[PDB]
Amino acid sequence: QCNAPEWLPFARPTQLTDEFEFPIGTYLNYECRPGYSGRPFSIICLKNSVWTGAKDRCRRKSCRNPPDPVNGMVHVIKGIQFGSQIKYSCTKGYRLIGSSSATCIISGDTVIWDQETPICDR
Repeated sequence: QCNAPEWLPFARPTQLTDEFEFPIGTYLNYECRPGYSGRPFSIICLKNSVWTGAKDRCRRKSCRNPPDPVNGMVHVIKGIQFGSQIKYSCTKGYRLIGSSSATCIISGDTVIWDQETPICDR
């Protein structure tokens, strides 16, 4: 019928584990789990045996880059945003003890980099 709405990283519906397909007018329990802001709501197969709108239900928070490297050199591999990663390179031939590569992840109401603080071995 619905042919399984799809896998949503945001949410792990209770019923979807062994069932996956439902009749029109059926409400599914979706929960936003790993820190996403969104207000969970059921997805109901209302249109064309397709779901009401499971899209962007749970939300990613915008990330930041004002912590800056001491040298002034930081590289944006993926982006500044959530799931993205950056380099903190002070020098080519030096070591950075802590988070050389900061990664922005969801804490729940905000997104932070896993960066402890700028570090330069030199």
